[PDB]
Amino acid sequence: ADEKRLLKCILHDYDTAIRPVQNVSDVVNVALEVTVVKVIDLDEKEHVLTTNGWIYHEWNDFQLKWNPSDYSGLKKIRIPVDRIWTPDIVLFNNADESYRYVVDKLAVVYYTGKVMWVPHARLRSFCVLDLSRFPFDSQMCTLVFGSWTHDVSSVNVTLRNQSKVQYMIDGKEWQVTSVQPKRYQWTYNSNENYAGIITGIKLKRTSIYYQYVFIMPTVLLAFLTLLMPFIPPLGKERITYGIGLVLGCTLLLMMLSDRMPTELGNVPVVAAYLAYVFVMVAINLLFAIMAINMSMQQLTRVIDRLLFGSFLVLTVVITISMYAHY
Amino acid sequence: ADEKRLLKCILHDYDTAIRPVQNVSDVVNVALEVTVVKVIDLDEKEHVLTTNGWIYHEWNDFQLKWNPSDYSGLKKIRIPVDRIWTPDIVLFNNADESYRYVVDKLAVVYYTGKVMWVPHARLRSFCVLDLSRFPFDSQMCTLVFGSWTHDVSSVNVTLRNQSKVQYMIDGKEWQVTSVQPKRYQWTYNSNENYAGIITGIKLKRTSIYYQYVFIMPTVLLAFLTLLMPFIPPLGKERITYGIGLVLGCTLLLMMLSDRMPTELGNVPVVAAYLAYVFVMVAINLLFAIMAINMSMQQLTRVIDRLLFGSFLVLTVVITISMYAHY
Amino acid sequence: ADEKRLLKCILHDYDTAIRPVQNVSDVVNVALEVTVVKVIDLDEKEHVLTTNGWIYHEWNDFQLKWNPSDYSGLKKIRIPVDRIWTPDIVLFNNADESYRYVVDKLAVVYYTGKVMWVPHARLRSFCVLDLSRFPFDSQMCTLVFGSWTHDVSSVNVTLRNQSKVQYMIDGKEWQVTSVQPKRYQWTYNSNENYAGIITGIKLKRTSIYYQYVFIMPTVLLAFLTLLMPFIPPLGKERITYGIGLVLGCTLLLMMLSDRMPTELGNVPVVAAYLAYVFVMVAINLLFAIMAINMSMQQLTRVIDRLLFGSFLVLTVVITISMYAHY
Amino acid sequence: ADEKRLLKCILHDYDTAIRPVQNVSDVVNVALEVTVVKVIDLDEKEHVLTTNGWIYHEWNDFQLKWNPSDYSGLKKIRIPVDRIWTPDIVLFNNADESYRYVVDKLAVVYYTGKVMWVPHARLRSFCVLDLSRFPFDSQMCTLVFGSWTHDVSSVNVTLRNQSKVQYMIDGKEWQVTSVQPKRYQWTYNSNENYAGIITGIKLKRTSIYYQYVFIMPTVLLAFLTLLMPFIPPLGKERITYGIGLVLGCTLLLMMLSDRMPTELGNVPVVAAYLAYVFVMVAINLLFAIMAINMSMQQLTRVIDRLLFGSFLVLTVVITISMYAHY
Amino acid sequence: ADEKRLLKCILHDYDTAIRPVQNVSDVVNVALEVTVVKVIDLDEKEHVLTTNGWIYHEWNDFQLKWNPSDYSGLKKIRIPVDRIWTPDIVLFNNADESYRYVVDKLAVVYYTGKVMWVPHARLRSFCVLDLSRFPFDSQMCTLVFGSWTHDVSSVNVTLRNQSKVQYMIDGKEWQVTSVQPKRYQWTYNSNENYAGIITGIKLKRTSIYYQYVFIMPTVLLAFLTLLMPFIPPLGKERITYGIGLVLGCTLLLMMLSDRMPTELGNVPVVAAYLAYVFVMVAINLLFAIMAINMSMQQLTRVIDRLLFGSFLVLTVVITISMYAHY
Ligand SMILES: *[C@@H]1O[C@H](CO)[C@@H](O)[C@H](O)[C@H]1NC(C)=O
Ligand SMILES: *[C@@H]1O[C@H](CO)[C@@H](O)[C@H](O)[C@H]1NC(C)=O
Ligand SMILES: *[C@@H]1O[C@H](CO)[C@@H](O)[C@H](O)[C@H]1NC(C)=O
Ligand SMILES: *[C@@H]1O[C@H](CO)[C@@H](O)[C@H](O)[C@H]1NC(C)=O
Repeated sequence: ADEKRLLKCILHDYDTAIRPVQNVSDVVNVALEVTVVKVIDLDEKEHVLTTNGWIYHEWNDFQLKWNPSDYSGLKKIRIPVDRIWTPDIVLFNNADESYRYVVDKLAVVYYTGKVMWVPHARLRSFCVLDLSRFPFDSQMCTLVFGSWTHDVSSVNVTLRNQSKVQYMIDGKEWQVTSVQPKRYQWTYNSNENYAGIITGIKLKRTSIYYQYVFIMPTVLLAFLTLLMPFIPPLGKERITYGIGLVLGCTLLLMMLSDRMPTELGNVPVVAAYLAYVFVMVAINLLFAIMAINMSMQQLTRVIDRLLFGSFLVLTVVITISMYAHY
Repeated sequence: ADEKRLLKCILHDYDTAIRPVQNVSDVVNVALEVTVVKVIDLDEKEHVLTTNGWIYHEWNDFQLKWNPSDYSGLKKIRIPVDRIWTPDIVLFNNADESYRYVVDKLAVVYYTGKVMWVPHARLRSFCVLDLSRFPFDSQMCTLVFGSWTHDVSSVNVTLRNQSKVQYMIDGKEWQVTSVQPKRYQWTYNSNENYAGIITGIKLKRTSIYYQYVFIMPTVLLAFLTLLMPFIPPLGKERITYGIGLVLGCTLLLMMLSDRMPTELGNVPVVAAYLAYVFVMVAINLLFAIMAINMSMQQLTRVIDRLLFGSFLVLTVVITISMYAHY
Repeated sequence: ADEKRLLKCILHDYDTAIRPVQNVSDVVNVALEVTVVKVIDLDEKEHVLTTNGWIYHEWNDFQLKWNPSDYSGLKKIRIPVDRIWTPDIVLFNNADESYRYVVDKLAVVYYTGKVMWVPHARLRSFCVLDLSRFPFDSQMCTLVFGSWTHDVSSVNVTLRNQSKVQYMIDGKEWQVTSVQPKRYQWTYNSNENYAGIITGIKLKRTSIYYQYVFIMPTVLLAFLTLLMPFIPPLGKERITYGIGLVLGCTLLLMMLSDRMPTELGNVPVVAAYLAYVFVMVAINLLFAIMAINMSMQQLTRVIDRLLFGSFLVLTVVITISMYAHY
Repeated sequence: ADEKRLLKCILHDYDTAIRPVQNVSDVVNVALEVTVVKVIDLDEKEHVLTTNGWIYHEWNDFQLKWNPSDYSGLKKIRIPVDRIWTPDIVLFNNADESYRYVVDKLAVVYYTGKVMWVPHARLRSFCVLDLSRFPFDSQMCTLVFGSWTHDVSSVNVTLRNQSKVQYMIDGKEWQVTSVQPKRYQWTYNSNENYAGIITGIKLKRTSIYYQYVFIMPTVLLAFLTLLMPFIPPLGKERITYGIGLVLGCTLLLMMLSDRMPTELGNVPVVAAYLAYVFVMVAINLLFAIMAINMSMQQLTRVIDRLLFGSFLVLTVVITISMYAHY
Repeated sequence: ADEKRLLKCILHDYDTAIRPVQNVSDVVNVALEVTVVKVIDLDEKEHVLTTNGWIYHEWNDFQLKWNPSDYSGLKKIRIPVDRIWTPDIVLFNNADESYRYVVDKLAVVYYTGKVMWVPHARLRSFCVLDLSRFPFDSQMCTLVFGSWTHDVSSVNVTLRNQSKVQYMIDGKEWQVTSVQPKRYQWTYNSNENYAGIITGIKLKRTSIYYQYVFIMPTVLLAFLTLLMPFIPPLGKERITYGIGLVLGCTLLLMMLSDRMPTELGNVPVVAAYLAYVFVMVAINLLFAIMAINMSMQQLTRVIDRLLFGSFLVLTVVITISMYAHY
């Protein structure tokens, strides 16, 4: 019954609310180390990013102190979080309604007072997404941790001394690159001062699904539109061909609107290209109608030749411009 | 060993339900200050607005009275909400099934009794939206707080003394402007009266998603329907081209219905425009079928000339009318 | 103080399970008064109706009593439900997995056992919806409450003394009419007798999106189908016109099915009209194929004239028949 | 008070974990009676069935032994579930993460010791659906209950002595037919054995939406495909009309895939019919293209006449075979 | 009354945090065995696998020890886990926000200390999808359990003495094949040592939904696109028929993208085949336009004959190449 007597002696008058400090004026240097292990989802409909990971907490505890020489060693003791003081550091921009936790019900404590508590959670946060380069984009995400209840006058949110956590987690659909965290002084008001720890996650859209399913049909229908003027106006299918392109392009517009989120910043390049081929269809149908109703000598040959050349040059320049980004 | 002494000597017989007032007949002038920090979503499908923010409360505690002179200063103390009396003020029209909380497990207390409890939560509320101006609308939202358990005979929901809280919080899809809150005399019944705190949120749609997705294709194919009747009846393509507009406009109606909500006030201007180009296609198909039936001397020239002119003038007037909004 | 000693004296041995009655054989006249404040949704996919509101609970408490006269009055005391006996009155047809409560952790009680506990909740209930008149329907909804643990031999479940609760809270998408509640003698089994309190809500469909998204396109597409007999079969576009209507009607049925739910009673009028216009496309394509086969003497004039007349007259009679509902 | 004396003297040493048995080797006779009152939904996408119901139990309590003669009657006592022993009966195929209950916080108890502990809940069970006979299907599926925690050495899991459970819960969208429950002696291994209670539900799919949304469009387009071959190849509309059927049938396939679940056993007959008419379109387009190719004397009259005859007879025979189930 | 005596004697000083070991340095050999009873679903959109199953634990307890000979046998005693020390075994890749359990609040223990805790849960794990063979794939995926709180210095996560768990749980939509679990030494860092238990599952997609939904329409439209170039360019329907293919393929791509998940690694063969028939329709529209505008002697017969030969041979070779694997 050794651990039992340790629990009895060290839970003598231990309240779970008192600040674990020796001097009331002094603060406690609380360390933090966030580490994401995998990305689950990135839903741009609400700019929500859900990735699982673990947070590493350190703080020396004044009352937690004992000698292992006469206590048969056993320097590491596992104590549930409910019976021990718990830091209040949370995510500023959590997306979940309640800040839930996973297997965060047990923490290890050392004889000196060092506590290697390692909570794990599936963090859901918000980050700003640059949809202009979509899908060939490099949208950064930011994960920021800090305390809202107490201020710097209580605790000192610092970084780990050892920062050898420069890993690269590449997935089958998204590439995650870690960024060295920094400490910034958040300001809550003029009188009171706060603190925060920011870390960066490079998101690389390595999933071929988006570009392969979207841009390929758009460029194909652009190819079809490029060939419209070769059809003679008398074929009675020129208008039908163009209106078929109209229906197809509306179909791609609808699917893109279903997929590409309502919460939008700058216009996406794929949406701009689709709208550009859409006005392409508008203009070339207009010219086809002009040719056919002018027919009823037919000099439409020069007209649609210079027409075709103009669309050749403009389509090739827009295609190279959009390809230069990738 | 001092803070523990304060907790031992100040929580002697402190219940979690007794009103913290000295005179039983007297009420407490409880303060309130809400502040939204970021907008998450505005789903008009149920008129739900989800924004994260923080609420600020103040009330002097008669029981929690002591002097910092003889207790070695330390006027700032952190006590969990579970061990202290808690105001019951909540939000009237919350959308969540349970009125959840985030990091609302610790509050600060002073020597006088000044308690700056700062809960944070992602509030989901309801407010009426003016869809007549959709998507170029500036639909107000209302965030309102009050007490459902007790009435003015118990507390006094007042505002923060500092009212210069005019901040400019803009997002990537909406821009948010704060309005200074006001206190109103709510009436639960004839005998008893309650208080309410109401604040206004200017939501201005800065997202470019709606316009590019809906209006541009619709307006350009409205232009196409404007220019369609130049096709001769004998070309055997007027019916096909018009029915292609029929299919395309039905697809646009489908996507708008999937997006534009069921809960509707006045008809949206975009929906009205789409229905009007739909009846446009109906009418010009009518006229084209009548003309082709009559053809099978050349009396259709005047008919479709006046047709084209009349639809030019009505299309230009409707376009300027809808553009006058923005 | 005064409140503290009163709570100490009145919560000596008050269990949260003993029936608050003086005579064991006697029952307690528990009164209920439900009041809806706003409607959230009517999801006909599972015939679920979600509306927020508050319930007014009344019962006596012989065990809990005092004399305020010698105790400086103060007859109004707020006590959380966790420390007081609580009726088990629940909704019969709740949709949530757990019958949750909102800000119902405090109840006001007076001196002579007339506690005024007012729980609030967003009730999600089940009620039959009459889709035969959709969208011009008046689907009644029913909210029924009672006790399932104990029977009339324990409690009463009566109504409030005054019934002046005839409020007209109509929304921007639904019109809500309250109906005065009634008490009915529910039976739990043959041996035991129970009670139920039922209130009715008249739901008037005032949403305009439904009709402007469904009836207008179907009615004008039926109109367009009425135009096709004028086109000569030899024009090679009559078949194209008919197949275009076929595709349009298929799309129309598709998003109608996507919107109009699976759980259904009598067939909706819009579905009947859609099936009708499908029957028209079938019949008139049949006759067009017959005419074109005959052409490739010219007696189709009388045939399609009588076809056109019969179709127009029966279409107009069914349209006025369905218009008679609204 | 008297009931307070009962509670004090009957929970003197009552733990909420000890088996309520007198003899250690003896087991306790627990009964079961499950009754469904209203089905919520049947989502075949995950083979989940949400039905609202209640569960009735019987077990004598050795501790709850006393006589009402000396205690002034009072043979009906209300005891909350938290302070009393409860069986661990659980549905084997629940879908909710937690075995949630509704108003399961109170039970009755008598001097004999019988308990009408009757929780109500919305059970989301897993049961197999035979989609081959859609919509003319009679798919039985079952709810099975048991004790996964403890084994037969503790309890008995029997049925009610009175099995007068011949009640039919009729609905406007689904008909529920109850089957008498059964008991099986589950065998894990030589050392451990279990038990299970079975209730069977006949699901009559009385919803009329499914037929009007799926069979009607498919059969009408089958009629059009059957009657198309009269269109002469020289009309230049046969190919367009057939490809219009292609588009329509693809749209039907897409809507069926959206509705008819991914989790599938045998192919649905409606899906088979749609695929068969779609390959019908493919085959007769093949023949039409071959005929128009060989056109440039008209030998196609006999060819497409025998085509029409063969395909009409096969279509009518497959339709009557499909309908012969009823 | 002996069971209560046993509980009183064996729960004297049993805390829920003390490691249940005799020697503090010594660890406890904890054995584990996971077993899936039924798979719910495999959603590749988020790479989530929902499988109903149960976990089997083994560990001795130094404190829990008694002689059944002097206590009238009764070596099997059910105690809830809320009062007994419990290992913190957790899935590494759980998808649920909370690692919830189903009816796992009771465990029977033996006199020797051998514990039969039998938790059941709906495990939501992460699975990697090798969608190269989609849908005819054999995507194995794994479930791994470990101790994230404490390390090997506390307990030893081992396996059972026997591993005769070679069961074949076939479903109507998916075939589940268990794989013998293994033990791998997870490393939290260089200094500390952790452990992990891994199990694998062969997932055979026995569902016939995907093939009938996607491959049959794709293959037959590819066949008819193969056979279409027999249409003469002057028939005025070749362009119309090709654009009909364009529209149909666009709808099919839309529905496939809506169904086939966004989270993708390598391209599925079905999506590749659809894109390749898109390339096919683009190419033959190119050549059809070339033929029609070169018609305005007619040597296009050789051109489209060799065209037809080239596409037939490439299509047959690619189809047999993709079919040979299955
Ligand atoms: C504590 O906060 C101080 C603020 O001056 C900061 O510089 C540092 O990161 C923290 N730790 C120390 C004492 O170095
Ligand atoms: C409550 O606050 C109000 C400010 O609106 C002010 O009249 C006074 O301080 C208090 N009086 C009451 C009890 O209304
Ligand atoms: C409830 O009390 C009322 C008092 O009017 C009485 O009529 C009845 O006995 C009680 N229960 C019923 C059946 O309403
Ligand atoms: C209890 O189960 C036993 C078998 O263990 C069997 O006789 C019967 O089904 C049940 N009835 C009783 C009380 O014997």
